[PDB]
Amino acid sequence: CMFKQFRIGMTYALDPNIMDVAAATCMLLFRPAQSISDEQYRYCLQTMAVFLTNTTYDIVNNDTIDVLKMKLRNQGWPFVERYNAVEIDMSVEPLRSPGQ
Amino acid sequence: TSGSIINHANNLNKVINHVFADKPLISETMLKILTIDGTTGKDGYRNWLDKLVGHNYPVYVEPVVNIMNFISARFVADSSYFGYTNEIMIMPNHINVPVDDRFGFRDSPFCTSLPRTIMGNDVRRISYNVFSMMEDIDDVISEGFILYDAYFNFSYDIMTTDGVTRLKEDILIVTDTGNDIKPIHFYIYFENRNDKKLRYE
Amino acid sequence: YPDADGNDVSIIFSGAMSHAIFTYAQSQWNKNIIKLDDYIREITLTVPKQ
Amino acid sequence: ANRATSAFLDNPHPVGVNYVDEGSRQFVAVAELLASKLIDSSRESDESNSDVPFVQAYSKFADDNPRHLRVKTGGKMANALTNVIRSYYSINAPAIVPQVEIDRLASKATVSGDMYNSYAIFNSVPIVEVLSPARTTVSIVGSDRADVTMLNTGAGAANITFNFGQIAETVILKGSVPFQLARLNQPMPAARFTYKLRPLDGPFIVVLPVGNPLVISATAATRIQVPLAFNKALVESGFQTAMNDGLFDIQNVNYYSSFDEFIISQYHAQDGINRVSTCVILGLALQAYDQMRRALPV
Amino acid sequence: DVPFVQAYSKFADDNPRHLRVKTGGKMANALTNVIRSYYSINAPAIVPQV
Amino acid sequence: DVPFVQAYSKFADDNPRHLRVKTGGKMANALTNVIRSYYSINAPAIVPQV
Amino acid sequence: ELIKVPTIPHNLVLIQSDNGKHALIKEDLGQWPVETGISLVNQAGVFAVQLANKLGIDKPFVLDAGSNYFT
Amino acid sequence: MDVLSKGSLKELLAHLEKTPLEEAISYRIGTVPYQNVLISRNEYYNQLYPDTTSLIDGVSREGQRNVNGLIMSIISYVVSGSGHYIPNIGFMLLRRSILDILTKHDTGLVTNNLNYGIIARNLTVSKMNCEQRKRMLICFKLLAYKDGNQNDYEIYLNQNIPLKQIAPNFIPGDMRTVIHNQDQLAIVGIPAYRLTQSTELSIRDDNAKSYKLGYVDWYNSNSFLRERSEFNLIRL
Amino acid sequence: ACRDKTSANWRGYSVLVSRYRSLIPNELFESLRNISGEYNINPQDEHSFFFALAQINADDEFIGAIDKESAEYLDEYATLARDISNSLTLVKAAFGPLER
Repeated sequence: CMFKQFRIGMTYALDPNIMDVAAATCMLLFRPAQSISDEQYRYCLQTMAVFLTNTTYDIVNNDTIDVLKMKLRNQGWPFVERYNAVEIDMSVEPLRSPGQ
Repeated sequence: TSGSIINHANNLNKVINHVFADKPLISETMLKILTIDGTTGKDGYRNWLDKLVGHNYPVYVEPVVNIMNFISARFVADSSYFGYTNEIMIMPNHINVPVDDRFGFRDSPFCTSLPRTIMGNDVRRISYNVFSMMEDIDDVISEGFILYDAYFNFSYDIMTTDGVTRLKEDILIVTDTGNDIKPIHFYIYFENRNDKKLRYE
Repeated sequence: YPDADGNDVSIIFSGAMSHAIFTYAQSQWNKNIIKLDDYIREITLTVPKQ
Repeated sequence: ANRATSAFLDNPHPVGVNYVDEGSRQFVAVAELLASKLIDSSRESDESNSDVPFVQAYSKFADDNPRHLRVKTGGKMANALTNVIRSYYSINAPAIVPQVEIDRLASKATVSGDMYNSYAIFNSVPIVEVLSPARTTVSIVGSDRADVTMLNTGAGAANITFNFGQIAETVILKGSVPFQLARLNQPMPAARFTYKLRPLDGPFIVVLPVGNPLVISATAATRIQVPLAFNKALVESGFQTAMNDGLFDIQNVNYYSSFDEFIISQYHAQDGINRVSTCVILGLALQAYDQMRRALPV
Repeated sequence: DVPFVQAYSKFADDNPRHLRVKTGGKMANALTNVIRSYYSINAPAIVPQV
Repeated sequence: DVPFVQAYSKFADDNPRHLRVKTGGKMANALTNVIRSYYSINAPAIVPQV
Repeated sequence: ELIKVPTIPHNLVLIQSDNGKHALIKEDLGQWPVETGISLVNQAGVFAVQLANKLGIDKPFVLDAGSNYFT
Repeated sequence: MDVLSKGSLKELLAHLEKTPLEEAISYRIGTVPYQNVLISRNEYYNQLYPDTTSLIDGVSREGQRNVNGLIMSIISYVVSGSGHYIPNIGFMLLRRSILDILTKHDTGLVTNNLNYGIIARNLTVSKMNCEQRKRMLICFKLLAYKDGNQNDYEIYLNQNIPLKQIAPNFIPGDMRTVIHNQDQLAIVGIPAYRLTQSTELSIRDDNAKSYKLGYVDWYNSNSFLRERSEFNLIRL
Repeated sequence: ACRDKTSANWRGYSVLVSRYRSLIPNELFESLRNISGEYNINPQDEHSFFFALAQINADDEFIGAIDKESAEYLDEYATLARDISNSLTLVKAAFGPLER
């Protein structure tokens, strides 16, 4: 939250379980979209597709984000998008220093 | 803004702590509803209060609301009934001010209204905060002024006998870190006009 | 002997280098020695207006 | 030759020279801030069916609680605000309010008395002089939009000299029929409806052909430094109220339809930059006066 | 000056220095030139899409 | 801006201000008027002795 | 329940000088401290409930003073 | 600084008793008053700022050696903190205090045949504020009562209604009027909070602001510097 | 459950991020803008973080609107700045140009 340049990543198992999907959806909901990269976004979509839809990682490889979103929406999964975080405007009182 | 969020969080905790202290304001029936998920009673009430902020729900005005509102209005409007006033006047003895003479008090400290003009000139008015920071107070009190922008608590004891009407303590205290007005307590005495001793005092 | 501003001036027989170094050190510390009233003025500029 | 000048630019009376220091300017800014809170509190009092918001606002403004039997004048702040307005208009005003009252009222709120942090545009047309030859009749009507009507009864075409002063920034000049206008020592262009001119680059000459009269409409804009809280809508309303209330009834003064005419007339004096700052402070006082009087009618 | 510094930072994407005159930065530059482009065809229209 | 603020504060008895051109304060005003007075007798004497 | 108030709270005292020349009637509603720098209305609300407790009007009541008389 | 700081009639009259006439006058030639000049105010405008030099600007100006020049110098000192340049006044009048010049017959100065309207016009009474107007009328009343011209003082006040409203309420011969007077006459003083170190447009306004800003420093650091010179010396 | 815990406990974390930011001087913050990185979190840790989301009170830290500990911690950097310049100049004068 303090530094925009930092990022959040994950690594799931070859066969995702219900916890892997739970972890993936918790990140896309309650973490800044500026922290999750495009490549991490596709991986989070892929691990959800492998569990919710009957498919393996090799099949969903070379699949674009739009195709993965269509696959999950048809199955009935609505959590397929990233959410941006609002910027809170902060000031530090000067005291002896000039202030920031 | 970070300031608004910090202010909201601190004020909310103060309300919750005060509400749940001694006898709780909220009955046990509402606590059971708010603790169904598993959160504690304090936490469940705290989240509900946050949601209600900005509500447009109409709330009916019960009779005890009106009674307290009526008393609160009279508290502000008629301050002298309850022992506090909004302004005071400090004058030297040699300056003659018009005072209330209905009660037959010797050197009555009461006036019908604080004078707008004395000796043809408007009385200087100084706010308490400005007066506290004044370092030339010795020159100012020579002429006389009116202290305002503060609430002054005062008490008086009416004495049946005759004597010098004086304050219990000194008027002001002068320190390095500002000035202040000491607590006001009046010893008011009834007046015999032909007592030369008490007149000279 | 006394100076015009009340300081005491000592005339002695001393070395050229020892005099040069000692008096230069005095002048360096002296420009950082100021009156209390001037110090208060500098402090007042840093603190807020009230 | 005949000379025609704008009515509102003739004989600007001297403005007052008091209550223009930093302490007095802070008092005017405080008065405007407290007057705005007075209007807002009355609206909140009407909405919430409680007089609590209005009591707090009136207590700060007037240093006394409202009473049902007594009248709501506004306290000592109302008297001081009226007195300073009188002193600003003319130098013959009494200027009676003391400094100890000014300082005590500026301490109620913490607002800077800066009067140069913004600007405002005043749409008054300064026509200093319109020199006309014999047989040609020139009439200037209006201040916000100056219509100049000229016609020549002579045999040949005449030259009419226009002077718009050196203060206005731009003047847009529209005629009823296409006409030719050019600066001094410049070729005359083809007749056209509209002209955009900077008043600084010398006097202008308009060729007046023989025949039907030519009516030319002028519009000007001038930028004057004003405080941030300046509001032309409120200032103009306060100007009318003060004139209606007799605050400007002082001997040997001129009167103006609106505030913009007043500020441009004083700008165009022999040394007009002296009076602009005093006039600007008067405008902010009138804005405070308008808000206070609407909340507390008398 | 905190509320103004905070608002100017959002408008101009920079914290002003004391000596440098504050004018609005890139947002002021883009807005001023786009205004010119609307008025007439002959205007340069030199604002990039990025 | 630390070196400039210290020098300006000593020069102008005030710190540099945002949204306000820095001209030098009262020291600049006094210096500009005495320069005018030096040139000609016709120029007025405006700066007081205090 | 609905409580019944027998007596009226006049809250009055009479103070007279020893020689008897001067007398006055004073109403004593108590002393309430007021703190400056914060909103007065919020302090008034706290004192309003205490004032109502003193006068016995906080809870629903009906006045019965009809039998307080003599002939 | 000391004269402008006095805020009561008692303090002002006490100060004038202890102050010699040397402090009222100045030894700097200055410039001729009543001159339309252009001054530099770079805080606000790039162009030069017009103004008119006056006797109440706070800067020494040339004055004549007649009685009027001496009176005008005294009044300027009271209302602006600085007097005018009157050449070769003489040691006899310099040792006398200001009040004796105003309210005594032993100074050898004939202050009769004085026109208050002419003096007020020369001092630009239309430009001075309430406190400066009040101080000027105090000097006029002292001069009028000493020479037995109380009628001419009343005539002057009748012609000038704005000055009549704010006229001082004391009588020069009566001490009771002085002690009970409640006028405020403090041009400068220590203010609550502070005042910005910024210039003003007018010559009078800027010079007055320079006095207010420097009063705080003068208040703290004057006792020792004055004492060093006062020690081992006899007062005039 | 994740959403309910998030909505109830977001105020404390928003205040916590502000308090941490107030401990950093402006010069140090500008340098950290150059660096970049990515943090890898195990899926079990992320889900357990939102599920068992502790509440941060931070009420006794603030006296009114002033945090004494943060204000005092920022101030000691000014002492550090004075020491850095003092030490650097003294070494330069004592040793002069250095040759290897």
